Amino acid sequence: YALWLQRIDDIMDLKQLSQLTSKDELLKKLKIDINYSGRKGPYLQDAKKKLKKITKEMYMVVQYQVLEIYSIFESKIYINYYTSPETLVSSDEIETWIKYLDYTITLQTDSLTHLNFQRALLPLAHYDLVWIKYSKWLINSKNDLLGAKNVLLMGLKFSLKKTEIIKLLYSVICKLNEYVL
Amino acid sequence: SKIQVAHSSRLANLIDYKLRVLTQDGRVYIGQLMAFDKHMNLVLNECIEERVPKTQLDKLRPLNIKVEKRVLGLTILRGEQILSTVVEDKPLLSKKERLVRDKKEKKQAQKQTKLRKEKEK
Amino acid sequence: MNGIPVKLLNEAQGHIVSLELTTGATYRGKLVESEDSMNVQLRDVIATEPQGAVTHMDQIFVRGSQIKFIVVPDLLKNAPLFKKNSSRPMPPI
Amino acid sequence: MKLVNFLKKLRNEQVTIELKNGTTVWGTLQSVSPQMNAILTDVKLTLPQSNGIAMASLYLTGGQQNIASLQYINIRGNTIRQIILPDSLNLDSLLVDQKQLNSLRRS
Amino acid sequence: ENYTRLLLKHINPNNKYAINPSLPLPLLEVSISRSSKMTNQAFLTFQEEADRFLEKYTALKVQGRKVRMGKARTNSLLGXXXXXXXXXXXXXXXXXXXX
Amino acid sequence: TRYYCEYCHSYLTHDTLSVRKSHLVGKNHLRITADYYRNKARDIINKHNHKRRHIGKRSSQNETLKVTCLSNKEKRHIMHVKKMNQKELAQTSIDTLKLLYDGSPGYSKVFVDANRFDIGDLVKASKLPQRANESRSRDETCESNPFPRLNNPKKLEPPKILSQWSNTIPKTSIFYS
Amino acid sequence: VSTPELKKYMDKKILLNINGSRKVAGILRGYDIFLNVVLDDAMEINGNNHQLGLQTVIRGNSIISLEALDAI
RNA sequence: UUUAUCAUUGAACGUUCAUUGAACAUUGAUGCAAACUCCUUGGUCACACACACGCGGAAGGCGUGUUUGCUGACGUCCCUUGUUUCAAUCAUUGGUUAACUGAUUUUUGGGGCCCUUUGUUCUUCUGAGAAGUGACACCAAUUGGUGUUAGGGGAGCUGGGGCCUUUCAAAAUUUUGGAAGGUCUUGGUCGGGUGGAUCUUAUAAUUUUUGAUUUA
Ligand SMILES: [Zn+2]
Repeated sequence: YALWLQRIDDIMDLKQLSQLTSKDELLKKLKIDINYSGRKGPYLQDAKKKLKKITKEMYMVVQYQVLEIYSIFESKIYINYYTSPETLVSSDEIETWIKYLDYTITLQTDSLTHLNFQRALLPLAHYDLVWIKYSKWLINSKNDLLGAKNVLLMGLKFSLKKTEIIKLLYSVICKLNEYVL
Repeated sequence: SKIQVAHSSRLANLIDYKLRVLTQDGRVYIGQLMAFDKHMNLVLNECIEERVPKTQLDKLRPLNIKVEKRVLGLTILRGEQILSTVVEDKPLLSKKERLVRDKKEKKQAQKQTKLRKEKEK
Repeated sequence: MNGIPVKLLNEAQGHIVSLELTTGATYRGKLVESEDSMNVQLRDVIATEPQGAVTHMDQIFVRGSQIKFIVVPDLLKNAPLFKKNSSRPMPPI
Repeated sequence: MKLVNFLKKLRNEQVTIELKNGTTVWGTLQSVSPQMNAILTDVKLTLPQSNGIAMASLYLTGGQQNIASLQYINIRGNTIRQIILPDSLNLDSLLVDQKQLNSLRRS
Repeated sequence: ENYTRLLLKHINPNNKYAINPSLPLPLLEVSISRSSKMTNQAFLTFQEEADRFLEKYTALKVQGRKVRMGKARTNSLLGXXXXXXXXXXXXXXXXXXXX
Repeated sequence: TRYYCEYCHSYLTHDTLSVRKSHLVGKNHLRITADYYRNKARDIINKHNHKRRHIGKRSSQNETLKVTCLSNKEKRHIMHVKKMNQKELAQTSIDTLKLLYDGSPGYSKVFVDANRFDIGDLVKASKLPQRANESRSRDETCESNPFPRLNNPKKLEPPKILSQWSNTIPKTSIFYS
Repeated sequence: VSTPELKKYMDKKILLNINGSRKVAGILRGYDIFLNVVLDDAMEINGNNHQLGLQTVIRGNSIISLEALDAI
């Protein structure tokens, strides 16, 4: 935002608000002409100050979202980095992770939730909490029902308590009707 | 290009002009010469280097020619592997402007020497 | 002595240059030390063969008379070598 | 004894120049350098029947639209292969070489 | 013949303006004069096919602003050569001009 | 013969390779050097464009808007604030992944800046001569830090916020620490 | 006039590319003001290998470039 | 449209598969265009908007004149800087018979254009005014470095060109040359082991100019 506020401050020839955003939607929603037969000094200054209100409200929305993400979840996540399947992870840590997985599910921005399941899957890697959480997520909400088989294989591929994941893997593939598998 | 290059000018008079110097390979360098030497090592500001490809060369034979340009910017080309240079654009600032600029540069230089004489005291 | 361009090449020491060679190879990397005879020594060199491959030398020393050109960084556009009028502070005695 | 001085007696004279490449050049000499960097205004230059490098070096010099008509070409000395003088010019006048004369009187 | 107006008199002296008008109108006579009275005005002269091409016009100039067409008040000299005596007419016009 | 150093505005009485190397490595030369290059860039950024702005020749100009000038002290103050802020935005990088992967098995080969093998021999060779008076390296394994939350690490740092819009935050966070 | 700065490569295995495809690997025993190069244990690498005798010296015209195969 | 490794061994009918060893990119690459959008520059001048067959800009060529045989370093005053136009008032000066006309300056007001002068303007300060012409601006650690100190107009003086008048000389009323005055236009306000530039000579032998880039 500092880069882009600085960038709004630098623009001065008033024809490159076209390359800022689309000309028509700059007219209809925000009421600035790019073609203007006037002195164009106060017009540009009003233009810049009018655009700073739009960037306020965008900064409000995304600042509220990030202050939420931080204060609820990332203030309680300390370890991100997958040390060595010997090492253990705190209970309050797991308590944050599963809520964060739960949190992103509601956003439905799929790239973010693929990323956050895969991302929590780094230091959680093989506890069979997050893998089962994924598979029961994909079967329930997104409904691919074969991607859950796939990730479920990939966490049979390491999760030291393999019991629950082998049972859930059985059930998923019985639904899949891949019986020869 | 109707540029009408100075009929009695050589390299030192050609300074800050936009050149189109051509090499042994047949590559062309385009840019402001800012300096030369005895061996014709040129610098070339904001230089772009253009080839023709081997395939477009067929169309060049006895027309629109997809020259391939890479952008070399401030380069400093050598006098061994060139062929010949011509002039493509005149410089930005005209002869009066270059002349007044050189006057200001000389006045500032004399002033800096006065400041050296002052600090030496 | 030198003249302006090889003085510039003496100036751009330790900064990311790119060399074409006469073979078509364009080495690129930090410039350890140039000489007056344009033999230039380079470090962290990433090389483009004529065939189209790319490799990574650590420590190259390309001879001057097979340089096609050299590209220095942009800022040396503004260099005190180019100043046409800078007067000499009383040469030594 | 060098013969570049001969060419230095040839400002504002209209020659052709054939290059080591094969480029042929038509247009007056404005000067010539010590090591024969010959600068030439009012060029039109031609390539006889072909060399692909010379084809590129011809087209790319602007104003091609294979006679290329150019206002001003500096040509490097080690590119000039041979240079055809006008036949109107008298060689008996030029080769006298006042420097070589003075050196004969210097001996 | 047809005379066109607002045709950007600072384009060229003689022949490059005849090239720039023929390029944006991509004719056997394009008379343009450097005198101060006829400045932004020109006259092209092909007569019935030229009347058809004048009836085809919406034409803007290569320097910019739109050109207005109009029919010639008398003729061009090339029309009088097409209708061809004429040398005596040129002599009489020159004698009126020097008068 | 004489090698004029344009930065130092001094001479070298007879050019040779060794006095050139020893001068170009010299700290006086590097200081005047760095001053000059910074100086040319701050001149070119400071220098106003001032184009010709060829004004064309032209009913619908009925609306009139008020310009906003400032005081000369107010001008100089806001320009100084913008100078400091440009200088911040250019210099600042983002740490995070250093502070994120602090405990990692191979953090101390990869992010510790000259154990990377690729840029690695540089920072040993780019080390200056240390003639005046007065590393977490590859030895680190997994069993160095077994359990990172035993010995307390500092929390993840709270994200940064524009002070221009610091007044418009959510007042009263849910869930006090 | 100036003798080249191959002093860092004084005993380290270098790889000349000679001429455009010749690639010779040796140890830099010597250099003169022309980059004529005395190599020891030259072992010409074709992309097959061929050894080149005990000592060798290579023309500083033919030499295009050289890489330090040994660490410095 | 084309292309996306080789070698050895085994098996099946040159191909396919498997194993072993060695060494960017297909959404590319190449060709053909076509369209949209965007970018930077320019006298968007002055005049005029009409029926022929203008000054100051920018780049080059030619001519004349001056000066020097390389160059430069080392050992004026005043007004204004948003501009332009119109009316009124007042002052001065000239002419004609206190009146009139013209010019200039000051003030007030209106109209147009412009304020991207983007920091609302050569620098600083104040919200157009005030001050100045070593100072200011700024980056590093008082020191060091870079940039800026402007633009326009008028006068004095000086340089050049053009015209006119007078005088003197020469040649056969005319031509040429010199001087002076007036008018117009444009411009300005001696030394040195010093360095730099150009050209010679080392220097036609591997590093740029005395050839290994017409691919045979
Ligand atoms: Zn220095």
